[PDB]
Amino acid sequence: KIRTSPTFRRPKTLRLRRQPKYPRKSAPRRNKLDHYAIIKFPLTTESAMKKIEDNNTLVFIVDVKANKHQIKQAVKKLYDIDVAKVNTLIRPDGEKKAYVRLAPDYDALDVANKIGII
Amino acid sequence: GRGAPLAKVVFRDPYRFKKRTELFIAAEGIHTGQFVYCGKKAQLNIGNVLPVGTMPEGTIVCCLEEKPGDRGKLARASGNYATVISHNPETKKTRVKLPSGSKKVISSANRAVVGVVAGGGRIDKPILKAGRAYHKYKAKRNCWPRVRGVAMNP
Amino acid sequence: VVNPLFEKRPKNFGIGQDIQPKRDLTRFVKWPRYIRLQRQRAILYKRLKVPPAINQFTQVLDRQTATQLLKLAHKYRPETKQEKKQRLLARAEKKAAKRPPVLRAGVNTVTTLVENKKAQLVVIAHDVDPIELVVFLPALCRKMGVPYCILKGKARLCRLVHRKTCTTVAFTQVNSEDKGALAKLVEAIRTNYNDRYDEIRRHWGGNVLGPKSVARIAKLEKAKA
RNA sequence: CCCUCAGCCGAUCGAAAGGGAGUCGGGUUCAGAUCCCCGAAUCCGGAGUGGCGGAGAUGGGCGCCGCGAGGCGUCCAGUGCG
RNA sequence: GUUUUUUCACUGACCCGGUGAGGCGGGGGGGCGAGCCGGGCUCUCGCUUCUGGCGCCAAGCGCCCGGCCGGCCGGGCGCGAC
Repeated sequence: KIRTSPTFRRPKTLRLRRQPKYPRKSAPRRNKLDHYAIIKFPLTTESAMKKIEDNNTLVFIVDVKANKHQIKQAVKKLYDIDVAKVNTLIRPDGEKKAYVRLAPDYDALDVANKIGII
Repeated sequence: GRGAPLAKVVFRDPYRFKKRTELFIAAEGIHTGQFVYCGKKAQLNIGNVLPVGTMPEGTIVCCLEEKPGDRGKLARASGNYATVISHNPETKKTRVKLPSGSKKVISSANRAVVGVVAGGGRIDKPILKAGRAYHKYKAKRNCWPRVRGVAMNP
Repeated sequence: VVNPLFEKRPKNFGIGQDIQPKRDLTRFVKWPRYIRLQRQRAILYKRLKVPPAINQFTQVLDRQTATQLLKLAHKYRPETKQEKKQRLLARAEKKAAKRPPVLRAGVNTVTTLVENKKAQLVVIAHDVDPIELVVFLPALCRKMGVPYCILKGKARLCRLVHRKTCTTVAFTQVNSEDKGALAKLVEAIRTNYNDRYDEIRRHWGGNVLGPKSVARIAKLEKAKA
């Protein structure tokens, strides 16, 4: 029992885990940025349809809170598709627009018809 | 902002495998690669630190402590020296003449580097140009262009 | 059998030579602010000129007698809070179908039976946290002719009862076969405390300088001889 | 968990000109490009039972079988070379 | 004794400086010089000045401590460092 330093450091006391008697909130918050909530509607513009037929990419207006990862999961789940990459820009309207390019197994123009944009 | 050169003196810690570096006020004759020896049993040549109780009368020292363990306060502007007058081995008080001419009594166990401070006689060359004065005081503080009171308003 | 590659290596731990070892620094530690407080509270109590009313609590009962006293005290305990219920189990055999001597605990209910001539021996703890609670009971017990002793540890005297601490503990009565043990206690305690009372009252404690201030005085004393 | 080990010594904020790894050429729009397209690279982070080579690292001294290679058992070295 | 009634100095409130609050004040086996005939004594030191190297996480000595099979492997504790 030898003090080799002229300093007194606070002894490392134990700190227990929480085992709470009741949960603060009754139910977990059901998620509101789901697949349908995240993809609002496709753009049907001159540009968008020109992008569809020339670059093999869809143009959606996307919920402003959403990541590229959440978009890429959503379109895959909502259209039975595969995505090369997603590129997002926030417009001067205060709404996101997500260019979802498809992997070459799927044609944008084949998918545009069945979702109902032409 | 200062006249005298400093000196980065590397000692080795007696207690752990560190190395300590202290900035000193350089005495005229300190060079790089020189050994300096600090404490009681250290010898009396220029650059060494030893208490003013353990050195003869007429020892020209500089960077002299005023209270024992305050790390040196008196005689540390460029080309200054606080010479030792006499001792009092009982009660342990040593007279020292200071750069002004004041002869103060100090507690005899307090340390000082031997020899006069480096960068001496630098108040001999004339500034000549207001620009040199500007460039001097710009390193120190906002004090230079002194407006004399008599020109100012009441 | 003696391997010639095993070699003795000396460490010269003199000034400016070798890195010093890991020795005990329990003396030069910068302690927390509370440890430093309670330590140089115990130093103040040795330097300062302490009055005999406070100081009289540092003349404490000896180890030999205190063991004999707590051996006697251990038979006349108050009942535990769980001991009380099995006495109420023993109610119904006449009800649904003469009280023993204990130690009178606390200061108020010992003070009221020192003034009343109802205490045969009064035990006081030496270490009451505010001392104003207990300062007077020496005077009371002496004046009213009650034999009293001062023990170390209110924690020890509170373990007689079934609580943490208890400042004062009195013997109001004992049984016929345990009369003799109380009799031989009061003899050696009443000769010790109650009869030395003109001596105790004029005896100032403390006023002892530090060991290196004493050792400087002793050097100055043998410097003129 | 509990044992052994730990100085920098000040939370936090402060630069779209300071510090700060790594993308460039051609084409493409009515309006955007070092960002889209085509084609060449590249920096950081990771890999679950570790995905492939190369490196460590395959000498030296023996003894039988042997036409010699070379094999078979033994006994020493090897955390790379000029 | 309890005040009153003057100079020297005491530490303990209070103040300043230092530091990662690291060796303070006594004594003591220990070492040089002081002195009586192995004996016990007052003081002085406490291990590094020839060079622009290297210096930590112990060497050595002493006592026990689980197995496996008084012979078969690695740990703790002092002095070292009063």
